[PDB]
Amino acid sequence: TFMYDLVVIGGGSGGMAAAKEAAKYGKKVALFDFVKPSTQGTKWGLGGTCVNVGCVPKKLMHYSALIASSIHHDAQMSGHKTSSSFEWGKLVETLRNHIRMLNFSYRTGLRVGNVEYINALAKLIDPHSVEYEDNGQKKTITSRYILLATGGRPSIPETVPGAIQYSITSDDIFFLSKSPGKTLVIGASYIGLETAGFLNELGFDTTVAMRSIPLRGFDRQCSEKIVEYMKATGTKFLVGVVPINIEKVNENIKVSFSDGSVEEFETVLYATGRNPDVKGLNLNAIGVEVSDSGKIIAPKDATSVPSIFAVGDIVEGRPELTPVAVKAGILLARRLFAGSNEFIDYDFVPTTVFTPIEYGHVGLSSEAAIAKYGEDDIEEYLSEFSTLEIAAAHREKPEHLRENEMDFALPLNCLAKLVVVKSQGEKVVGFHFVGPNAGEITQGFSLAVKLGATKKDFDDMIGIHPTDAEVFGILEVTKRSGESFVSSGGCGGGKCG
Amino acid sequence: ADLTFMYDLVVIGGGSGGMAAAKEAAKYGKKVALFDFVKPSTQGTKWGLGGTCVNVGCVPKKLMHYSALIASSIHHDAQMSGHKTSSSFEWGKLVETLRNHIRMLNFSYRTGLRVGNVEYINALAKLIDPHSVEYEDNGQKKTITSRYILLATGGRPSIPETVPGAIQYSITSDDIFFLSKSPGKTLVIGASYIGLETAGFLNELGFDTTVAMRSIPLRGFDRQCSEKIVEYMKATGTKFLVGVVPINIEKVNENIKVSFSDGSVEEFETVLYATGRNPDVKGLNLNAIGVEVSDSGKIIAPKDATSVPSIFAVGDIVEGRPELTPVAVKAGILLARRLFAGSNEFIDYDFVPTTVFTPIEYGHVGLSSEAAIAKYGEDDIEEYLSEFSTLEIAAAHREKPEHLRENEMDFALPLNCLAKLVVVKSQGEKVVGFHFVGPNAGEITQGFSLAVKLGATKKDFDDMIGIHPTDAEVFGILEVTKRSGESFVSSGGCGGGKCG
Ligand SMILES: Cc1cc2nc3c(=O)[nH]c(=O)nc-3n(C[C@H](O)[C@H](O)[C@H](O)COP(=O)(O)OP(=O)(O)OC[C@H]3O[C@@H](n4cnc5c(N)ncnc54)[C@H](O)[C@@H]3O)c2cc1C
Ligand SMILES: Cc1cc2nc3c(=O)[nH]c(=O)nc-3n(C[C@H](O)[C@H](O)[C@H](O)COP(=O)(O)OP(=O)(O)OC[C@H]3O[C@@H](n4cnc5c(N)ncnc54)[C@H](O)[C@@H]3O)c2cc1C
Repeated sequence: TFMYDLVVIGGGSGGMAAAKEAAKYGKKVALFDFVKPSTQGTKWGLGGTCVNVGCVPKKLMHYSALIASSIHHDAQMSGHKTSSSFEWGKLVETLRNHIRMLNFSYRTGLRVGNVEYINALAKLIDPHSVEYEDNGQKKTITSRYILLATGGRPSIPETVPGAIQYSITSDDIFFLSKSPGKTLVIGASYIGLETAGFLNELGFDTTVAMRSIPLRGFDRQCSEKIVEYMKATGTKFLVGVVPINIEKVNENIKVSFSDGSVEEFETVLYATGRNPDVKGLNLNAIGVEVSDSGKIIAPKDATSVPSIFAVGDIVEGRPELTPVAVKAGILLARRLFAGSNEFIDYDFVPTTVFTPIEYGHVGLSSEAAIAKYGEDDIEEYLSEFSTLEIAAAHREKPEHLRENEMDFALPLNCLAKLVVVKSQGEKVVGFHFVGPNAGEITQGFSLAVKLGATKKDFDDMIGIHPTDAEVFGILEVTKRSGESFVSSGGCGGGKCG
Repeated sequence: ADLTFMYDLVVIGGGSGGMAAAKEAAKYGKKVALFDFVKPSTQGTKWGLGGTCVNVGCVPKKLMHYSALIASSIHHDAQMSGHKTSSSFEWGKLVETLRNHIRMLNFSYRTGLRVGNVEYINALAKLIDPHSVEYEDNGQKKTITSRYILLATGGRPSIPETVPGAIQYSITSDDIFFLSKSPGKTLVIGASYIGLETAGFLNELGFDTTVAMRSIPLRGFDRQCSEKIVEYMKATGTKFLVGVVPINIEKVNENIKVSFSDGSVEEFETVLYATGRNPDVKGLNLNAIGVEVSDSGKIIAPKDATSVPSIFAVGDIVEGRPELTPVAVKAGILLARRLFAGSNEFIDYDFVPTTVFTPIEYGHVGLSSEAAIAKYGEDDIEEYLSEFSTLEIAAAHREKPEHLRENEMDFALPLNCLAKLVVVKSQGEKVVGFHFVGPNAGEITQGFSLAVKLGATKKDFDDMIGIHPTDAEVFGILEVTKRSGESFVSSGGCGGGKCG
């Protein structure tokens, strides 16, 4: 009856994962991926946003930034007097070489996994039919099931003159042929703070235009600590201010702001948000229902058309993360072809923001815990402190950023916080860690929290010394107490005695 | 009864267990004295308050390892990350940074005892009777009496008296962190965690480094993880002499000539014994008081109570518990609460995570493959694993030193990570051992150690959402078993996780 069991539109995190899992059950699977060029003409190989213009290149640029920070702050104190100069084009070559190998690895992975990969834009014709172009000619294939996994693309405001013509996005930043120099980042999203963070660490003059608050939706205390640290290390923030006009003035971009100020930059990067890439799919003619944001309505991965499914960044009401796209794709394949009833538990989706000091969490912010349980049923335990290694190095604020002689130190690099429900025996409902290696620390704690750990389980946990992570075994200061949660000790996360 | 005693608690030893118990006791309004005095090392090194971890253990070790990691990043990663660097190492500068940090910790602990209402006496104490301790103050020996006495004197490095020249010419972990002259070409004797950590950081800092290993690396630890560490250390330039120990150590000019048990001879600038540590209890007068010791010299106190019921012990001197700072600290705190606050709480010794801070680190909790197979039988065990590279490290294409190359193709360091779960099939693949070799292994292991203590199964790991990109996310996607015999090697470049 159908040429295929499953046709996947999109060769990113969710699409590649669903397609390969489906083919393991002996099913006939096709996958389409084609990269429409960015607003500045950037394009790239198979594997989607994470592989090409997301998690992978972002993590490599952050690693370069952490090396720059250790050479500047730490190396001499560790006995390694080091002079260095940064070559943007060399970091870009390293990123491009690594991503080019991943492109080929994913191409081979689909073929070996018995998935037919077609490098073409696909569009829906009917609930069982997909159209694409091959060598001039439009062809149709039929499938029992169709998965939409086309992800998102950066948003640039149409209502700001010159924004679309002169600005770059995350689609362009990792591959720029020339260093960005003096840079404006618009948006205090995780993408904007990560990007501003690594550009400032690499030595670029960096400004963030923040419409309101940093990391809207994340814990306020952790979000503000990140901004405090970024400011102390040289990122400038324009608070409550957005570009209204962008023009080329000689070799620079002249930006006019919503408060009447004007400033020239070499690079202007929009990191405001991402829109789901669905306008080309012909959703309205097929009867696939979309929300007011343009995302697909598919709370259990099933669209309004029962033969059409969706996972990843295009689906309303789920976090835009690689592991959530991957796991949704795999579990969908198992429900379709292996009689699984398994769904992701969306209450336990940990995440990490790779800012100059990183931020990992799972469960509820202080604000969401207070909203759900009430202030009286919540205890917040916290400690702000320095990594042992970093404390010994005596990191100092750049001279130009000091308010006075007293303002010499960087802020403490770590904040550990547990959010607990008193009526459930101080069950942990929120875990928060700001500091180095925050993703590495949060991963295992996120499983402990998912399994129902209480404050008592944390207090009875034997520490690994010396680590930052061991701090979670010895939290005692509460927000309610109003006592100082600052530790000026030098043994790091843990107690030497 | 208590009215006959000057103190509620007298603590002998101002290290991890002693300072923790003393301060916890004083929080309940009890009258507490603490003795600490540092007998100089076999090479005359001495230091301030705070014990082995603060002065000559975890703290200086972690700072030297951080310096080693910086050296490795500059050498292997910086240019690939776009940072063209020139660098040189000054041993004296690293030692100054350690000494400044440790001097501030000495001062901070001195302050913390005073503020915490603990009377600190800088003198050696010894037992007189079950309620009495003696020390010297300005020539004169004084006695103080106490309801309870805590012994927390820790250990000191062991050097074999039966090896001629060993005691005269060798240094130990007591000396290495403060040497006035950089160690140069160095022999480390012992493939203990202390020996491999010390050899690891000296090699990373650029010293010609040899380990003399009597038998196996990291005896008592998982064999597969221990062998992976030695493979990595060899690939980065540490030389291993297997089944060979020094039998003679002699001065020849400015160098130390070492004669080995196999008839080989080699000259070094520095010889460091990292064979083991003996409990420092010989001066406490334990025999006359009736405090029972094992044949190793450790105090018998499985619940912290010695054979004398007014005398307690915690930390490295107690038979049958791990020699770790957090186990000393937690034991001292819980002892103080059981004595003065009606607590019933003891450490659960089944879940004591640890990390070896080798050039690639190794964290674990629960059972090795060997102990799980010994306890449950091979047929009831599954081992799931993945060997792989950290994303950022894979992108850097780290290379072996030229002297270790065997061909055009032999360029790469080994993969830096190994993740392993040891599960019991009959208990629904309950996890009984967690193992991670790689960067940040202590940071990764801490949280997983709580999940394992709470009874996590393979299914709980498989249903855990990963944080991407991390090494730790690999624990959500383990599928290759040892039993399968299939390759557990991943040569992909997305790191711990799958991008699709
Ligand atoms: C700068 C940045 C950093 C990020 N960092 C992280 C991070 O550290 N951790 C993390 O977990 N997540 C991160 N993310 C998010 C992550 O990249 C996404 O959540 C994830 O890639 C979404 O997967 P997906 O399957 O929904 O789609 P994508 O991976 O976006 O793949 C969709 C694919 O479909 C293609 N396509 C679109 N329309 C069609 C069509 N009609 N026919 C054919 N092909 C089509 C696209 O070109 C693309 O290749 C980051 C994102 C960005 C932008
Ligand atoms: C090189 C090295 C690295 C280590 N790394 C780590 C690590 O990374 N993580 C970890 O958890 N553990 C580590 N350890 C172990 C850790 O240092 C110990 O487990 C811990 O310090 C033991 O605490 P304690 O209370 O038993 O005694 P100690 O901390 O050893 O303190 C005992 C104190 O008592 C004093 N003393 C002895 N006799 C007397 C007396 N009669 N009167 C008065 N004072 C006396 C001693 O001088 C000393 O100050 C390491 C050890 C070494 C040697």
